[PDB]
Amino acid sequence: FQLHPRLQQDCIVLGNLPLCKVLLIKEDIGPWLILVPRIEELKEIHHMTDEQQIQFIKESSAVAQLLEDNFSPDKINIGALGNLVPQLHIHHIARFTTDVAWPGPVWGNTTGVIRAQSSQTQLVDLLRDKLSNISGFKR
Amino acid sequence: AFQLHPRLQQDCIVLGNLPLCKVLLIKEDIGPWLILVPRIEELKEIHHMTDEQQIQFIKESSAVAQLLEDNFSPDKINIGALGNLVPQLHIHHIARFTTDVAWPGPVWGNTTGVIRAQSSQTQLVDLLRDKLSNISGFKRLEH
Ligand code: NA
Ligand code: NA
Ligand code: NA
Ligand code: NA
Ligand code: NA
Ligand code: NA
Ligand code: NA
Ligand code: NA
Ligand code: NA
Ligand code: NA
Ligand code: NA
Ligand code: NA
Ligand code: NA
Ligand code: NA
Ligand code: NA
Ligand code: NA
Ligand code: NA
Ligand code: NA
Ligand code: NA
Repeated sequence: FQLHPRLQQDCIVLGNLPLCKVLLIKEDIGPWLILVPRIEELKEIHHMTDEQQIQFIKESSAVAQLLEDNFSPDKINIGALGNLVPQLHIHHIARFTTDVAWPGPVWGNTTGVIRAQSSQTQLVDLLRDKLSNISGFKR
Repeated sequence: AFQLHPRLQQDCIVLGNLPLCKVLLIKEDIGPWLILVPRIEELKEIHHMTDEQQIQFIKESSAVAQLLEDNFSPDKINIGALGNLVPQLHIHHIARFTTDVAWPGPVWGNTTGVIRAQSSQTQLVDLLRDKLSNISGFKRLEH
């Protein structure tokens, strides 16, 4: 397995859960996290075996609860699109009635602004700490 | 107990019930765009369901996604649980094509709003109910 170049360029790799690599989108919105099952040439969720899907949803829900516990979002959005980047990746985004894309989807509706260095470092450290409380996480 | 949210009822045609999720067809002329709605109250997010319910959900989601792949051969399938305006947990399953009006961006908020042709709607609904019936536990609803 190898993380797709586009996901690597757009994110900070927070660490690895048993199945999915966990990424943080660098854009100043969210937090916007992405789970990437470490399985080669994967296009659709249903292409994973039923058992891989089970581990995926467990990790997905653990990360979603993490977003709920730390950022008290008005709503959480989860999505698997992959129209351009072929490598299966699932977005997990904290949404607010005040964000630039509300109430529509974040995809294709952001300002493109990047999170400040000090802010990025602080968020990454907190996220890694909270992810470490999830079984199997490795930074 | 559980009751389909009025907005989803208005925007869709109920195809039937899988053991956990009600299966709906968005009336808009794009997709096919289906929506799965776990028939359990108090749900706004997937992680709100119990572990057992989540497992049943992902199995139903994949069975429906496989149905979309096998019957419409889309260029890509998109799945999403958004619900910024409709609190009731519902998961979008959409067949995407390089030629659809929203490609390569998301469908949400990027359609023309036009509803599928009447004759086309009846044909698609009937086809979907028949194909969904091949999935374990699916019970068609024609009301
Ligand atoms: Na946000
Ligand atoms: Na982010
Ligand atoms: Na498993
Ligand atoms: Na989840
Ligand atoms: Na995706
Ligand atoms: Na993807
Ligand atoms: Na993947
Ligand atoms: Na979104
Ligand atoms: Na489409
Ligand atoms: Na549709
Ligand atoms: Na969730
Ligand atoms: Na699926
Ligand atoms: Na939704
Ligand atoms: Na929605
Ligand atoms: Na929802
Ligand atoms: Na629901
Ligand atoms: Na094309
Ligand atoms: Na979409
Ligand atoms: Na349209």
